[PDB]
Amino acid sequence: LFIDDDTVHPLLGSHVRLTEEPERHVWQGDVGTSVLSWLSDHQVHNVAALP
Amino acid sequence: LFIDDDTVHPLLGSHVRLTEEPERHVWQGDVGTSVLSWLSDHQVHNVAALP
Repeated sequence: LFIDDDTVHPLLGSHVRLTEEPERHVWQGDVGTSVLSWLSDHQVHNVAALP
Repeated sequence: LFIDDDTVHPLLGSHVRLTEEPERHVWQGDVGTSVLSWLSDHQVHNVAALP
């Protein structure tokens, strides 16, 4: 019997400013039921689909 | 009298997998003395510059 653990920027991911050309912004995050377990509440045709 | 209250690689600052053609790894961060107060020691001609 023991409890173990496993900024506040959203699920977008690490925002980066791209200055190579006319500027771009990239986040490159990861989503899914692994971290966003509540997404299971939208399983389309019994398959978890992002609303 | 009270407490002041003040994982990512420090120098890199952030990572992103910009997986276009060609595949590029990109990092964006800050190394100023505001964060790296320790880094202020390395100064040439009394001007702080990282080695």
